[PDB]
Amino acid sequence: ELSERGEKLPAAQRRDMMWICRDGDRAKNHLLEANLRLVVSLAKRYTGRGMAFLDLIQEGNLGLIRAVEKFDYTKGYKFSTYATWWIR
Amino acid sequence: APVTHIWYFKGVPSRLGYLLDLAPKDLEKIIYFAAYVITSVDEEMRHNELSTLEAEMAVERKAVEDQRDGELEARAQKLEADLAELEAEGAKADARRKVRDGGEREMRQIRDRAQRELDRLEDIWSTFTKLAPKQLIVDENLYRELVDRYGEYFTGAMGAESIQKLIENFDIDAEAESLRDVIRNGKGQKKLRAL
Amino acid sequence: LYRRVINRNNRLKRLIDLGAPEIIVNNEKRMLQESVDALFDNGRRGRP
DNA sequence: TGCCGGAAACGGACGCGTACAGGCCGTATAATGGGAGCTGTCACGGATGCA
DNA sequence: TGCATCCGTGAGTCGAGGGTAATAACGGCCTGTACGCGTCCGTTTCCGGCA
Repeated sequence: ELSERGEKLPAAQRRDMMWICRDGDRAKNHLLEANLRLVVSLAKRYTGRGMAFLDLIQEGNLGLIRAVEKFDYTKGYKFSTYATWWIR
Repeated sequence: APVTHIWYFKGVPSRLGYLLDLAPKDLEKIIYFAAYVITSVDEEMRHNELSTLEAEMAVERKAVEDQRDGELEARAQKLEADLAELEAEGAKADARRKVRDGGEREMRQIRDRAQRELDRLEDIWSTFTKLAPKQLIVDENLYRELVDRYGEYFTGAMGAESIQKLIENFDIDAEAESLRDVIRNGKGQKKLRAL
Repeated sequence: LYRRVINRNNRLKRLIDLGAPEIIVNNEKRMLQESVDALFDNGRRGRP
């Protein structure tokens, strides 16, 4: 929003906002790497017909990515419950 | 993303390995995302920043040893407190030294951890100062630490893209001349491999 | 084999332009590499 | 009998109103690292890793 | 430097022979595709008169 027709933002303000923007991505990747185990555990049982185990795993991580994009904390539910639906 | 042809990597003689002077096992590790490889390294920047990087390493080691002697003095204060609380009340002869032995063991494990960190920093610096192309960097953690501490002075990837870049930065004429010199001058196994 | 190659290439493209961690991206790249290897010569390396 | 010269349905292009075919999205307690099948040939050559 | 380990390759010839493991399932919508009578071109009988 503030890039076009905006203002010359202060150096400290701009660096802090860039830092939090980077930290959001860092946290997202951290959560993804942490929760790949749920994906593989859920995909362990869909093998044996058509697809390969690793292909099922990859589709599982795609579903987990969408799950973390759509996930929210304000409802007080565990992340696994919401992620299972998207992975499946 | 690029892929590598299976014929020239897996076979009786490994053609990619023979061309790049790489062992087939290392080549498999490289092109199967099991080990990083250094695509290229700079010489002038390393040469003229060696002094300042050594100074930075010395400063960091001085900070770590300052933390170490801070731990030593904290352990000394703890030992003084244990002496005050044990040599002033009624306790067993072994009981008044149990806490001393425990503190000694904690001090030993603290200095052992410090020695491990010192050795880790030493090997990181050694592999940075002896960096060269066509060198595999196992221990992804070590590679990541080396990258974040020394993002410049070199570039390194892993996989088919890295192999493609390695082939890109290759001089067939110089390689042929070097191999010709080796086949003229060397003897035995080196000459056979050169052939 | 061609279907596996195409599927893994497309999935790699989707992961790349979506933005994925290096672990997943490298795993998908290895998937594509192994699929191409199987297409060119099945059973040459690993389980056929 | 056959031919002439149009005349009767049986078929290519359809707005229209409807059928459905297929695709996308989204689901809230909790669940967090595989089954798995193999290894009864024999001679040859060669490349590789390690003592 | 020698030694073991491993990998890979080739090891017949002629008929007889053909179809398989493993689960959330719905709303809302939406755009696309189709396709069923009617009037046109056109081709197989029509039938009125006829030579």
